[PDB]
Amino acid sequence: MIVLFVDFDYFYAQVEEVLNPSLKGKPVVVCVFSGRFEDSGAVATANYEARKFGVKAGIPIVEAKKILPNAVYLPMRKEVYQQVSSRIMNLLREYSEKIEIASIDEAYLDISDKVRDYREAYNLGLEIKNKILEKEKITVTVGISKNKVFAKIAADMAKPNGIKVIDDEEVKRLIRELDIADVPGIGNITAEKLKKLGINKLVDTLSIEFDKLKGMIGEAKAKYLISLARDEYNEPIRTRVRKSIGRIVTMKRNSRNLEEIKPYLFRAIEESYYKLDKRIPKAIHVVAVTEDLDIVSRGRTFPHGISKETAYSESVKLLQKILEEDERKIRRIGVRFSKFI
DNA sequence: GGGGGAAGGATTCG
DNA sequence: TTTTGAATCCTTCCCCC
Ligand SMILES: [Ca+2]
Ligand SMILES: [Mg+2]
Ligand SMILES: [Mg+2]
Ligand SMILES: [Mg+2]
Ligand SMILES: [Mg+2]
Repeated sequence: MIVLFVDFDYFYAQVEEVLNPSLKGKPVVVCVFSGRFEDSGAVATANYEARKFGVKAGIPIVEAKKILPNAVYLPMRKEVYQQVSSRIMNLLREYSEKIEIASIDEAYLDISDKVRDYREAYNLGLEIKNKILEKEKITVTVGISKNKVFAKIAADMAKPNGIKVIDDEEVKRLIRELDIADVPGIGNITAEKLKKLGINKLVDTLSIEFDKLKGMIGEAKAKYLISLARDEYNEPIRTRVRKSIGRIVTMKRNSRNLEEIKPYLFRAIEESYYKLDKRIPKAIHVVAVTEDLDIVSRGRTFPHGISKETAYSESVKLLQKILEEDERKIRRIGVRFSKFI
């Protein structure tokens, strides 16, 4: 199996440079203004110029500005990015029927029927980079290898505007030298729990008792790692189907007065139904984020698809259930639909 | 014992 | 003034064979 991976570079920012070239070279930060107060909200992503000086995904727009008072600040235009993306993705489908769109900016291509070796792949990666650079003027990073994981790993080692290949040999190496927290799907909480066991590389998972690992990071993640450690990882590139759609919004002011929260819940639903677009959900969850930033949600499954009228009524019940079962005030309120027919 | 599914906190990645 | 927001992942609880 041969996997070619495409990761668009600093995507939201880049699309913004493409829409306004007079931005190339300058620091650009794509934000998500929450609305509570002047510049309240986080940073979605910034081009590399802005990353150098410490501005990056996650930090507050408030901090961001103290550091780069002149960097160009722009509101996240998700819609636009999503359309530009789809176009890019299509260009990809012209290189393999087996395509796994993973995110608005990542895609996996099983090209084990279009090349015979990594060289022929490399040349394909180059072809793909340039074809995307012409058509959409967007630079990307390619990662090629034996399975979706390492190909991604490859691409991280190269971005931006790069292209790398990890041969079955470098895999044996990485399995031995690569920091485990750098392995896809392994976040901070699991990275930590792994260092707390002395496990720092993929290999290390092989020298530990299984029921021990499983008890610390769960059965699924336990198996997932062991399988990589053994280079026994092969997972088909499959069409990924979104399994749930939702929306959650930050209220102007914390509260727990049912009638004050409703309007938001309802807008959250409307925006969610628009997004559902012909998909009929059989499950609804109302999600609340309390003042201390904790998350509390209550859902319910129906033996039939849910109409917008039903969502409205059921969501209020679930919201009440929340207020009853928790005393904290709500900061952000939202809804989530799933289990489509 | 375990199928199978419903719920809700947990974790990941932005 | 904090820390936006979207979606799956994991785990437990529960009914019934
Ligand atoms: Ca990217
Ligand atoms: Mg991404
Ligand atoms: Mg990590
Ligand atoms: Mg909690
Ligand atoms: Mg529970």
